[PDB]
Amino acid sequence: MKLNISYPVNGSQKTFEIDDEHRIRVFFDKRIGQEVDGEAVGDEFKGYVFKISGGNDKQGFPMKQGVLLPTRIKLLLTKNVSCYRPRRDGERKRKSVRGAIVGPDLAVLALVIVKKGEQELEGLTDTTVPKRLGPKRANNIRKFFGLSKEDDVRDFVIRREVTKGEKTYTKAPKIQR
Amino acid sequence: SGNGAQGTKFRISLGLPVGAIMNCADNSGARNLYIIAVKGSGSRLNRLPAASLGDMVMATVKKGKPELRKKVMPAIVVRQAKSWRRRDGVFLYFEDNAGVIANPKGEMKGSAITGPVGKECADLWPRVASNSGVVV
Amino acid sequence: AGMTTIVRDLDRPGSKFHKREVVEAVTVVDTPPVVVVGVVGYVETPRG
Amino acid sequence: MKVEIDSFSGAKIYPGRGTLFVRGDSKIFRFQNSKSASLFKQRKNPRRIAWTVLFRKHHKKGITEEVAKKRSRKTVKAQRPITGASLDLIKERRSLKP
Amino acid sequence: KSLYTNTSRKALEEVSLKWIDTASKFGKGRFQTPAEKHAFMGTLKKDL
RNA sequence: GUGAACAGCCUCUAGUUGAUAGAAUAAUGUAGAUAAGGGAAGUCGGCAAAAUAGAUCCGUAACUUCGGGAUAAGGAUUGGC
RNA sequence: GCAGUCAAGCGUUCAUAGCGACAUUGCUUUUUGAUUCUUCGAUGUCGGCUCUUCCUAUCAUACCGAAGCAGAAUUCGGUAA
RNA sequence: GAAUGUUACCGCAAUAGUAAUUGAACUUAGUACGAGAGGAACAGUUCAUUCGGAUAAUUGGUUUUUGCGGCUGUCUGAUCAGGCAUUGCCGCGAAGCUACCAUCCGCUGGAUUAUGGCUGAACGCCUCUAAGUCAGAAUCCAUGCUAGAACGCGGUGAUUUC
RNA sequence: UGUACAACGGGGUAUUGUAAGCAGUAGAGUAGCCUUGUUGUUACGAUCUGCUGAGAUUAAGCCUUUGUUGUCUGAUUUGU
Ligand SMILES: [Mg+2]
Ligand SMILES: [Mg+2]
Ligand SMILES: [Mg+2]
Ligand SMILES: [Mg+2]
Ligand SMILES: [Mg+2]
Ligand SMILES: [Mg+2]
Ligand SMILES: [Mg+2]
Ligand SMILES: [Mg+2]
Ligand SMILES: [Mg+2]
Ligand SMILES: [Mg+2]
Ligand SMILES: [Mg+2]
Ligand SMILES: [Mg+2]
Ligand SMILES: [Mg+2]
Ligand SMILES: [Mg+2]
Ligand SMILES: [Mg+2]
Ligand SMILES: [Mg+2]
Ligand SMILES: [Mg+2]
Ligand SMILES: [Mg+2]
Ligand SMILES: [Mg+2]
Ligand SMILES: [Mg+2]
Ligand SMILES: [Mg+2]
Ligand SMILES: [Mg+2]
Ligand SMILES: [Mg+2]
Ligand SMILES: [Mg+2]
Ligand SMILES: [Mg+2]
Ligand SMILES: [Mg+2]
Ligand SMILES: [Mg+2]
Ligand SMILES: [Mg+2]
Ligand SMILES: [Mg+2]
Ligand SMILES: [Mg+2]
Ligand SMILES: [Mg+2]
Ligand SMILES: [Mg+2]
Ligand SMILES: [Mg+2]
Ligand SMILES: [Mg+2]
Ligand SMILES: [Mg+2]
Ligand SMILES: [Mg+2]
Ligand SMILES: [Mg+2]
Ligand SMILES: [Mg+2]
Ligand SMILES: [Mg+2]
Ligand SMILES: [Mg+2]
Ligand SMILES: [Mg+2]
Ligand SMILES: [Mg+2]
Ligand SMILES: [Mg+2]
Ligand SMILES: [Mg+2]
Ligand SMILES: [Mg+2]
Ligand SMILES: [Mg+2]
Ligand SMILES: [Mg+2]
Ligand SMILES: [Mg+2]
Ligand SMILES: [Mg+2]
Ligand SMILES: [Mg+2]
Ligand SMILES: [Mg+2]
Ligand SMILES: [Mg+2]
Ligand SMILES: [Mg+2]
Ligand SMILES: [Mg+2]
Ligand SMILES: [Mg+2]
Ligand SMILES: [Mg+2]
Ligand SMILES: [Mg+2]
Ligand SMILES: [Mg+2]
Ligand SMILES: [Mg+2]
Ligand SMILES: [Mg+2]
Ligand SMILES: [Mg+2]
Repeated sequence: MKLNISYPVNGSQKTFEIDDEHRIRVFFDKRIGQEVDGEAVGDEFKGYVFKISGGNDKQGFPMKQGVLLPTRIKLLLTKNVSCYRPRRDGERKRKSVRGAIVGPDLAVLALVIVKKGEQELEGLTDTTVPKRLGPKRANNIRKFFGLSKEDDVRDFVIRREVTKGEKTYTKAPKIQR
Repeated sequence: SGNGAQGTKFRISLGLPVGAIMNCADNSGARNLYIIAVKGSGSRLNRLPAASLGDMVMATVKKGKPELRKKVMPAIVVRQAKSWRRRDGVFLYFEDNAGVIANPKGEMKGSAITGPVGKECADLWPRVASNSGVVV
Repeated sequence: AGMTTIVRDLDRPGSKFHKREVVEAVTVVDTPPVVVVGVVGYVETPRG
Repeated sequence: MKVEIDSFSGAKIYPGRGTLFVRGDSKIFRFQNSKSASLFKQRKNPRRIAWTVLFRKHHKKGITEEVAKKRSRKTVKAQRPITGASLDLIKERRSLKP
Repeated sequence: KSLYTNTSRKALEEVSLKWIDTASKFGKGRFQTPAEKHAFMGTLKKDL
């Protein structure tokens, strides 16, 4: 099956394809949330700890935290819930869902590095991706720099450069509150 | 089995000897099916011919529309009750016996099938597959 | 000794159970080494 | 190969073993042995039959060290800054004061 | 030893067991090993 | 005592504990039971067997000599405290 | 009841692919008669059930020769129980 | 099961018995043949019928395991624990037995028949036949399988002293 | 007279479905005594819960055993 691994310290991600049911077998009966040591899966992964976060089975149905169960069931889902986006106020839809217990019927696992290992995973530990946006609300700018209500914010707001051919521009947010 | 049965079929415990009445499980107008013969079956002094899942019997409609009563026609068995054992190791049985009336080619008279349907039947009779909801 | 059950994938092209697991009954017969203690030599005759 | 579980009792069902029952609503019930199969057919209720998983889960029998704490947490703390703004002038103006 | 070389395909097939049953045969065996059985039942009134 | 009861089943008083015995538990029997799925296809014929059953309440057709048919049929209920 | 010989005819033409009149030679002993030998100081009917074995005048299955056998289907025949 | 010195072990094999059966689907192939309509077969594959010989891992049936629990009626002052009701009744129930209701297994050489042929005379030609000979069937004989002659047999062990 | 055999006992494996006992602020509730309740008190109450997947049974044709106890020369017959 395919592994979907994220290093959320670097905001990196890359997928790994694991064949050999023996290496795959480590994840079986493990749920979402449960931690999984690494060496079992690959000799690269030695040291690493993985948190199981979700994934998809064949036919593509999502896992859903907390179902328990290692199969599919059909649930009434609501606003504010995994695996459903309501089209309309008060809309609820009965939809199939995959359980949160891993079996060989999954097309992909979703894993979330919690502890780095003895060696560096390629496009994961060695590359790093910057947050898209900066603090927009007044006090959030304060805390992302630790400033007290004395420093005045307008100079700490982030400014993003951008070229207009032979003119580079500078656009900052719009502080609020 | 036989005609329009593309495929072979592994044996399954015979469950419905001649005289058995099974639920009619389609929307043809028929409510039950009375088995009078099992196609493809063989001889033995005193043995009742008996059908199984996926078999084609000859039947009559004991209960149902009168246009369907009083005449013999082909039907396919789709659920059992007599448990039987697949090659994957399992003994399994349905809660009723049931079939769907069909032509010699194996095409279904009706257009839907109410109930689950055994895979071994689905696998054997394409039209039975089309009209199935849950298989096995 | 006795019997027990087995599980194995089937290899049999064209079978509807090609590449599918089957469960099969099996017997087990206890089989410690045998020990050789003699040799007997036979000859052919018109009486066998 | 998949070990299965008993709909009634929640015993593991290793291959070829107990029976499988497909009910009118195409709900599938698996039994490991005719004991569970009978109590089921008898409209008995697993949560009232004292030797079943389901009964035990409900009456909280011997779970003990599952309710015992664990050691699972992280230790991150790392910058990245904001995409488009020069992440080089985001640590020199990140000197704080309180 | 067989009296003929059988060329059956059925004979010839090379099996590879994936699982051998090992639960008790003195009743409805629920467990392969004492370990599995401990894992499932937890601690009993004897034991530790 | 249970219970409608001189029923069946258990008991007090009284009276018996008589019926060749021992050891095994092959076939075939006699007598007593059970069987998945089907359900009279068995048979001259449902022969044998199985199903039903008490009580309280509900609800009961053709037909009739108006008396019946009728426990018609068909349902629900029932312990202990 | 079963099988032949002759070959006038049938078969578009063509006796004999498949058939076959008038005649005529047989075989069989699950038909029915004819007889009256044995049994009337007893050899208990018909059918079915169960079960074995045998015959072949072969319905199917193996291998063949014919055809008015293009193919598919069929018909006739041989070795075959 | 007496007797062929005793007793034991391992074997031979005369004679007798004998067994496997049928169908479909895929593929060949929408091919050969046919104006068309239609429409095969051999090799290969997967299953099935009827039959047979076992076997009980699994599933199911059986229950005096009178094994555990439940229930009525009475009897032992109550309790505990029990007795009786031709096995009181009920649910579960190991073991054993057991079912195309369950699973597994059922061998390959030769010689022939019909028939088609080879060479080839009788009969200068011709002919599968007369001599000689090739190919050949659910047949036959062996292979294999069951018994093992209690008056068929072989190899081998040990063979008693008060 | 020894990796002996047996009877027990132990451990495993099975079957049932939670033993007796004791306790309880569980319980439709009920009695009795007053000091008539700012849980008054003493007991009773089908059933429930805890100790408790407990207790019971488990080779009579299951498996195993470092333990305990015992047993280990009676009879008849056979020769080329
Ligand atoms: Mg604002
Ligand atoms: Mg309907
Ligand atoms: Mg008959
Ligand atoms: Mg009517
Ligand atoms: Mg459709
Ligand atoms: Mg049962
Ligand atoms: Mg059972
Ligand atoms: Mg067993
Ligand atoms: Mg008297
Ligand atoms: Mg007498
Ligand atoms: Mg008597
Ligand atoms: Mg006696
Ligand atoms: Mg029955
Ligand atoms: Mg019925
Ligand atoms: Mg009849
Ligand atoms: Mg009827
Ligand atoms: Mg009849
Ligand atoms: Mg009559
Ligand atoms: Mg009649
Ligand atoms: Mg009667
Ligand atoms: Mg009954
Ligand atoms: Mg009436
Ligand atoms: Mg009440
Ligand atoms: Mg006749
Ligand atoms: Mg003439
Ligand atoms: Mg002609
Ligand atoms: Mg003419
Ligand atoms: Mg006479
Ligand atoms: Mg007479
Ligand atoms: Mg006489
Ligand atoms: Mg007489
Ligand atoms: Mg006589
Ligand atoms: Mg003949
Ligand atoms: Mg011929
Ligand atoms: Mg012509
Ligand atoms: Mg014969
Ligand atoms: Mg003969
Ligand atoms: Mg002797
Ligand atoms: Mg095609
Ligand atoms: Mg033409
Ligand atoms: Mg047969
Ligand atoms: Mg049994
Ligand atoms: Mg009892
Ligand atoms: Mg008490
Ligand atoms: Mg008495
Ligand atoms: Mg009596
Ligand atoms: Mg058989
Ligand atoms: Mg051979
Ligand atoms: Mg020539
Ligand atoms: Mg010749
Ligand atoms: Mg000759
Ligand atoms: Mg000649
Ligand atoms: Mg043969
Ligand atoms: Mg020979
Ligand atoms: Mg053989
Ligand atoms: Mg002898
Ligand atoms: Mg000898
Ligand atoms: Mg002793
Ligand atoms: Mg408990
Ligand atoms: Mg015995
Ligand atoms: Mg001890």
